[PDB]
Amino acid sequence: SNFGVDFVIHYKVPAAERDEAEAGFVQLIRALTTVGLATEVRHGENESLLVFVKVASPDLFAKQVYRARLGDWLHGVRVAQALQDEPVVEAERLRLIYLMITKPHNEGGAGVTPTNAKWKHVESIFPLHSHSFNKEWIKKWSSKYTLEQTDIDNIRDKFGESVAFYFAFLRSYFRFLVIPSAFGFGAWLLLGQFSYLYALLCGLWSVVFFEYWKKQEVDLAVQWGVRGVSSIQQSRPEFEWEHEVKVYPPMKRVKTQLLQIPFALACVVALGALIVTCNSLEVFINFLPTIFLVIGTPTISGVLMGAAEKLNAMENYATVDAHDAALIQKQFVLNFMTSYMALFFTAFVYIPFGHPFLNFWRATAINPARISNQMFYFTVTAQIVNFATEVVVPYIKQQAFQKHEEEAEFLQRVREECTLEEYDVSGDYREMVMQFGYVAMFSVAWPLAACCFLVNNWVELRSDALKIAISSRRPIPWRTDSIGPWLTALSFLSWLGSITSSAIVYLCSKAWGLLLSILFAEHFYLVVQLAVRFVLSKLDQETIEIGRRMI
Amino acid sequence: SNFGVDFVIHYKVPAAERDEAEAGFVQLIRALTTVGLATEVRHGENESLLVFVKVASPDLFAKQVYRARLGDWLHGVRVAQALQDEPVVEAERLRLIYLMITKPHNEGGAGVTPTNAKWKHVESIFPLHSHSFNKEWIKKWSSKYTLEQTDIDNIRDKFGESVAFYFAFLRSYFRFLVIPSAFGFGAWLLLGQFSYLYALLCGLWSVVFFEYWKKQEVDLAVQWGVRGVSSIQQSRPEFEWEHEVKVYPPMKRVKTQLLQIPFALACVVALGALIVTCNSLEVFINFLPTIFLVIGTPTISGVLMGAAEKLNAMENYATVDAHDAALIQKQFVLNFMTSYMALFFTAFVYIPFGHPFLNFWRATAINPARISNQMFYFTVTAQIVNFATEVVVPYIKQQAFQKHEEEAEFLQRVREECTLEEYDVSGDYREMVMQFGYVAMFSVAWPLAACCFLVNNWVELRSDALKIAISSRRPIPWRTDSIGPWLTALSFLSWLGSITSSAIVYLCSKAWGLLLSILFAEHFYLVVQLAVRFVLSKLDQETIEIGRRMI
Ligand SMILES: [Ca+2]
Ligand SMILES: [Ca+2]
Ligand SMILES: [Ca+2]
Ligand SMILES: [Ca+2]
Repeated sequence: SNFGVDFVIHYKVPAAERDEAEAGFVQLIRALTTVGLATEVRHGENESLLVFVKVASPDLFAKQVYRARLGDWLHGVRVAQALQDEPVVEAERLRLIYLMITKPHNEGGAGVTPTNAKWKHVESIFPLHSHSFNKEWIKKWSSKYTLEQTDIDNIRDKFGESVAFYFAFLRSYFRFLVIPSAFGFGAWLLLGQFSYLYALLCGLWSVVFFEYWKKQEVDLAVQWGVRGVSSIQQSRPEFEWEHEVKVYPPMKRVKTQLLQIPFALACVVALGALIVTCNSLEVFINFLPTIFLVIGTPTISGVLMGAAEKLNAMENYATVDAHDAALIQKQFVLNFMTSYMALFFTAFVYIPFGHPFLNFWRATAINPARISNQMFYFTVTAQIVNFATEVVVPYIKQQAFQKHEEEAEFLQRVREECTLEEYDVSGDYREMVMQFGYVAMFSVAWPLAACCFLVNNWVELRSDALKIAISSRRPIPWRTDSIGPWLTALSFLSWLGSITSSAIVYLCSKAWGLLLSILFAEHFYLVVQLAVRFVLSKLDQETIEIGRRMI
Repeated sequence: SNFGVDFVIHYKVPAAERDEAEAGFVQLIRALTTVGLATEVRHGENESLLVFVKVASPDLFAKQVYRARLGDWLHGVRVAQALQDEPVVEAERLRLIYLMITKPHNEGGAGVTPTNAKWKHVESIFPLHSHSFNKEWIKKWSSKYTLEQTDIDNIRDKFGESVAFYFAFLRSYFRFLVIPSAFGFGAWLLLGQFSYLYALLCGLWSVVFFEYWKKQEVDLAVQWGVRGVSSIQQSRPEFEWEHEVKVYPPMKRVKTQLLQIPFALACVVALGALIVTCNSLEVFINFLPTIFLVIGTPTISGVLMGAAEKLNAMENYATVDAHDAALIQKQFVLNFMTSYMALFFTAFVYIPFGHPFLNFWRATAINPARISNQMFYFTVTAQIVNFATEVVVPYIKQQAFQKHEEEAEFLQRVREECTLEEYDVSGDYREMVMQFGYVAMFSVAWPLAACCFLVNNWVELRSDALKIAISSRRPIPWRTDSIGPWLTALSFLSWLGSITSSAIVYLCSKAWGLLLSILFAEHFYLVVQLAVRFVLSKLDQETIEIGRRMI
């Protein structure tokens, strides 16, 4: 197993800055020595000096643990000799050590942030995996049909909170996806296609699932003693300041943030042109559109994400949560557009009325079922893509790239692990949110399709684990209360689905009827939401003589 | 001034139960003597024995005050020697004395509840007014154009919390009513009648007023140290029990509460028949309808309120707040029906299409302006009624009914005051809520009418005070956090107004256009509410050598 190493620092050494590299190495060693953490130095591949750091003095660690617990007590998160009663878990120990490493000098730490400070040579600080535990976990989850709370608790203990919430949310989603599968099978087998009742049941299911997930999330947050952690604020190391606490004028912030609308219009035009020309080519040729979209989506998605990340970096945010919220909002907008605008133009444009490009295409040289059949590919193809780029090809690429002195195996393992990319949990949230959006606003067109989604989830709950198991390094533990801003996205998708399902039902099978159907669907959704929200709250002497003398 | 009397008990003595009356008198005297409160007995009119009770031992009162403060501290409401730092106010002293008088034996008091227990002879426990302070207050409020926070604070100190919230809410309503007056004057002078823009501004004003009132209510509640008082529960003395804490099966509760729908249908039919026959008589005769409605409204309102109160009494509620909420809900439903159904049938029935009663009326022997002109009377007449039954005629009736031994004036004052009816604050809330509903959902028909409402408020803020000043006895002080369930009624009225204003505008000046207008108005209202809610939230060694040896 591991040699007890608790953290590893890369500290690549450029050739042109040898004196600067030595000075930084000396400064880092001194800073790590003052805080009382034992360190060791070994060899490293590609002009790197891997250094291993672990805690040495138990008294200092216990004092830090007590101080952190008292600080949690002050802020209301939590309501020596107490360590035995409440044992230290690996996640909180790693979090405290990392915070001690990152915290600046003013707060008792030694700030070694790799970007803002003069420490321009360090690039990564990551822990080490437990191969035996990883193998045991993979074997255990591969022989169980359902997952109990013990497995989620073990994941929380060994990895933190964000991973635990992600897995709990995915498990709850898979558990409640069975009902839409049953209703879709029933509707497709008996009712047929474009059933209003199926749309109403889909809306009700979305509402009840969202409310129950909120309740279960609150329950889980209060169970683990983490509820209320989002109340406090964490200072972003990269947050610039211009005057004395650090202050930044809102004028620059709003001026930077108003730049988004140009980019939004530009991406709208860029995606719409491609969508309309693909549709024109398809209606002229009546395999090319599916292949073209499959090839084109990742190339444009990568550049869009890079541009969004750069734009968010240009903006200045005080706390980390605000920056993450902005990034998630931009990511959700871009992904929703690029994953739903094609279906929107195929449904609400092609069907109601069907030339300015058709004539040009002809000079170069209205089947209602188009919504259904295409959707088939638009699920299945996508599914296989989600099982092609995500899992097999990263491992193949890693293997191709891969293809004293008494512990060479450990050094080789560490060197291989260092080059691995850091895991981000936001992508899986995005994928699950888009799955829920598909189910909410488009399952009416193909009631059976929802069933297939269920199967995919039963793989994802394991497959993502494999992604953490091998194809990624151990993420830094963190504390969180909620999944994040994804609740707003889920609510918006549910409302949009309630609007869109009725319109799809009416159009696939004049104007005043459509308006009445939309109004009825929206009001029914609102009433059901109100009723479910109301119901779920209840689940949990002289005086005597004078009185006589009155007569 | 007063002789220091802190509470008065009536204790009427029926002739047929003289022995029982004497036994009850003795028991009450003993119970009041055990708790340590000094008592005195004097004469009383109409076979009554008025008894005056006041606190005697300062140590017991201070201990009770400290115990109550500690109990508040335990429940989170509040965050000897401390009494000097925080002086006792008259309201809290009266509340503590009344609680000591009412609390049963198990909790250290002497329960003298006049209804449930064997104490079947007592009927009232009321304090005494301060005539000099009342005159000074009336004179002060009659010479000021606007009211500062000091007057509201003084009212809170001298009367409690419910009166303070009522006056603050009425003042805020009067302050924000000026903007709709200005917009209505502008629309009537220039735009004309049935303006869509005026309806949109009315909706926006309603939304912003509701949100700002919620924020100001939270601020006021946290300012006076009362916020969170609604969290605790108060046991209702009349709550029956069937098994052992007291428990009551929900089966009886739901069986009793399902009886309401019969009554709702019965009152719907009863009011609708009268409304339709009055409308038929009016359209046949084209002064009788206005006079008939004015005479008929109080007679049917009284019996409806009596029936609702009896029905609520039949139901069993655990806590007092739930019973009050049910009573307010029934009162609001009945009053809204009886005050809006006439206008609803005049607007949404008479105009769109105009016999089954007309032919019968003929055998017995569509002007769009009807909405406007009638509304004139439907305001002004109502206003004069609100200034006829409320103020002048109660005083006239009281004067007509009205028309040792060294303090006969005090005894006469007490005897006159005892017969006065206890003040209820819910009626003024109901009236203000109905005024706001009129402004929200019908000001578009007559933009100028809102202006008149403003004037009425400038009288009510004083007139209601006069009602407390003379025509009523001092209410028992109480502690409350919010105005009550009236917030839900206000929100519902605002939403209904947003729906109704657009429909009125479209109808007074085909179907698909009406549906589109309704949809646009509702969505604009929702978007404005979301934006305002979002905005208002932001208002607030070896290691060195190895490194060198690497080269
Ligand atoms: Ca997948
Ligand atoms: Ca994934
Ligand atoms: Ca009045
Ligand atoms: Ca009044």
